[PDB]
Amino acid sequence: VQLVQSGAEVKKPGSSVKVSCKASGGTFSSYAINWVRQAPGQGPEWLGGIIPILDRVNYAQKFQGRVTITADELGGTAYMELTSLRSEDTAMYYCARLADGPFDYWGQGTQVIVSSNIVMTQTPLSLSVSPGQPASISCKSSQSLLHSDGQTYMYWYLQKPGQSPQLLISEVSSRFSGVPDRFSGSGSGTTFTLKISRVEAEDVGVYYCMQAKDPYSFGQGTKLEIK
Amino acid sequence: NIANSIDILQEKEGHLDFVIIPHYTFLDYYKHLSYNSIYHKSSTYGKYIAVDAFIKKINEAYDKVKSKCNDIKNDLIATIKKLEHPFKKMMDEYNTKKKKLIKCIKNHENDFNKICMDMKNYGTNLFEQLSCYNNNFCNTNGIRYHYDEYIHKLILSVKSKNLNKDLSDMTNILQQSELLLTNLNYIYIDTIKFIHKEMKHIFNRIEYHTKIINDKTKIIQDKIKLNIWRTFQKDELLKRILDMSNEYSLFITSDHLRQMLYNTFYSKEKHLNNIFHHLIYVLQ
Repeated sequence: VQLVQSGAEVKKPGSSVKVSCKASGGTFSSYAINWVRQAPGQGPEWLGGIIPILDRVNYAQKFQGRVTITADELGGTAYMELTSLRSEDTAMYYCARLADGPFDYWGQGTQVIVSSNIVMTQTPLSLSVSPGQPASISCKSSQSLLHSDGQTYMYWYLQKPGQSPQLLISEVSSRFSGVPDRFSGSGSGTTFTLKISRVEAEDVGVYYCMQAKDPYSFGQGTKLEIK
Repeated sequence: NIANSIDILQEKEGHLDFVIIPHYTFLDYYKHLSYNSIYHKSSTYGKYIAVDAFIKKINEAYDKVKSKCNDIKNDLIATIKKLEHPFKKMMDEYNTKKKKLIKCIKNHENDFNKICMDMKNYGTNLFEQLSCYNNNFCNTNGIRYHYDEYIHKLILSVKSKNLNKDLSDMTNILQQSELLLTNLNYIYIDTIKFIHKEMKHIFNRIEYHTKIINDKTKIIQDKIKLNIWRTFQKDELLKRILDMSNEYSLFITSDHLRQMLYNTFYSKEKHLNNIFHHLIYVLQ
């Protein structure tokens, strides 16, 4: 499936914005759609999510009262309404089917310009390497990502320039399909590491760690650039 | 007794197929059981290539046993074609050729049972290999992947149709044939009587399968909501995988048969309308 969002907006402070998310196939079957925003100087921020088949919504505590997430009953369209807009709300807003086994996909993003329990600490903030040089990125969580089910809900995303974030590694070390063997994940509990044995030009972008132990929170980001 | 649970399909003129309903349900059950068991963990998800290839191999083996009844099946088609294109000898001929097809199916029952048991042993082995890291917190991700992939679109398809209105349209067609037959006071009357009798039996099987579809569509919709985005104890997860596999198999069997019978009904209705045309316009 592919997710298609509504167009760019410029809003005044105090107004509302409603963003749509359409599934190409016409349904969200039995899975979840989550809303994630990204402000100019910050890492991704989870707003909330919906499981349309259950009519179950989950909101981030800092957005409760201001965010309303809804879904079309038989139309395959999800919505996110953010009210009482402030200049802090200027961000790229995305809908996504987040890190669900072999399924991870995102909308193209909706530019909105206004005219957490588990904290993720990413290190370093930026990395400058020549092609072929190895690269390492660390992530530390304020609480353990190990769940009673035996899974450690640690994820690594790469956002290439002019693109939506893409899943690289699931549950600490599983490479996503199409991800080259140069990427590898390791760690347990609260400390995790992403390694690139040799950097290539196509690796350029911002890497983000995402935790799903208490869905969802992200690291601030590691900008990787060449030379 | 599989002799009382066989549906006969004639989707196009000159064609005949049969479905031993308990075997269709049984093979479908172990297909859903196989996928639920492998989709449960990411380390076993990749076994879908081997499951698809095993199921394909089981279907070809089942069709190879069905092909043993082909001469008898083709002999019955020739009698139906003679009885529909214009009598006691022919009606006797039809009854004993249909009995011969059921006998042929019955004669190869262990051959079908051997193939059904291969599918059961395969589905059961994967089901027994299902494991949880903590048997108190078993994830239900496999139930969701299998439902999204094989079931969800059939539920949507069913909900987009008015199967009850289809039944109503079919009763209207049957009533019009009864009206035409009643006021006809010949060999054409005997073929109109035979075709109307086939259509009424086909309709009764459509109504039977439609009741199962309407029932299982509501049950699948309610049960999926209780078995997803949750964890279960291992024994509870296993019981709910068998429960869903059962619900899906009963739904898919009836859905597939109702569509095949719907096609059979309108193929015979098209032929009956041509007989009505030749009798009214080209004859009297």
